[PDB]
Amino acid sequence: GDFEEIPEEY
Amino acid sequence: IVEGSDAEIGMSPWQVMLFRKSPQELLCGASLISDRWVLTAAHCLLYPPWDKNFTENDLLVRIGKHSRTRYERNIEKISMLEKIYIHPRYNWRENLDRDIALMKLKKPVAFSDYIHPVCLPDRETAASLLQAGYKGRVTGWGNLKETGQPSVLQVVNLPIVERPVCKDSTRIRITDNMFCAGYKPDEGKRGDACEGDSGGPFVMKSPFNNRWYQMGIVSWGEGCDRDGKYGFYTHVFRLKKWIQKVIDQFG
Amino acid sequence: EADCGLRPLFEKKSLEDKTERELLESYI
Ligand SMILES: N[C@H](Cc1ccccc1)C(=O)N1CCC[C@H]1C(=O)NCc1ccccc1
Ligand code: NA
Ligand code: NA
Repeated sequence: GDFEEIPEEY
Repeated sequence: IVEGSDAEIGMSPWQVMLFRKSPQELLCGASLISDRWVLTAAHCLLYPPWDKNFTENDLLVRIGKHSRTRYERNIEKISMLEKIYIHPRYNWRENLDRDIALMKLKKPVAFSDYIHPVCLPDRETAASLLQAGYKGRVTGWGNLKETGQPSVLQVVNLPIVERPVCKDSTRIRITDNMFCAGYKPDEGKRGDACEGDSGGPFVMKSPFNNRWYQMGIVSWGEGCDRDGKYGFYTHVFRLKKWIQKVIDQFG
Repeated sequence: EADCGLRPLFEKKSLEDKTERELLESYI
């Protein structure tokens, strides 16, 4: 649950 | 990476993170070899004993990264996969012989100060540099210890080991498509790849032309940084013909 | 490609990283 969310676009 | 150090910014601009889309997590390392091709270990994508069998749409490639977990806005680039190619004779049943895969990107990645491809060796660079005692460099976001996790990309330099010492360190059958690297117990120094570093590159800087070459792919190890054990790496030059055939045929 | 293996922030600027000399010294 560690990762910063990436932009939805990807 | 065990007993490595934080990378410098831009130190490994060919480093790629293979990222699982949901659950969002690190799957493996990988490397950039052109603006549309990424190299990794086959076991990062296909390993039936662990019920691993990823498809293109399961994954993303993150290029230009430094921080493991942050979204590195305006620095990293995230790419989708067009097709995965695994070596047709990859031996997942036994010893991970020919542990190599290629991923073609849907669109080209833009090179930058942080994104730049590594060279693949020709026969003469391979013959010159793959010698016991010569050191290469392994990079990755995997575990810091055999069992925390790193804040940023880790680096460790490790010497190639004599094939008899590699063979005598394990009960697994070693093939000519593998080499091992790491310090011996009496050398003092230590360091290894670990879980999560799979698929990342083993690179050497040629003293002839001062370019970096990827000689190995992080493949397997029994534990991490254990005394008397060594990391095993796919021998990239031995599998060059297959790499070339894939890129020649599929662009 | 033609420019492979030359890093923008090191070889292209003639800067060395802190441990590449360890590699060079092992190439005996
Ligand atoms: N521990 C196994 C050993 C093995 C080797 C060959 C066939 C079957 C099992 C391993 O390294 N595995 C089992 C399949 C994935 C690979 C791995 O974890 N590689 C990651 C790794 C690389 C270098 C050092 C430590 C871990
Ligand atoms: Na043995
Ligand atoms: Na060891």
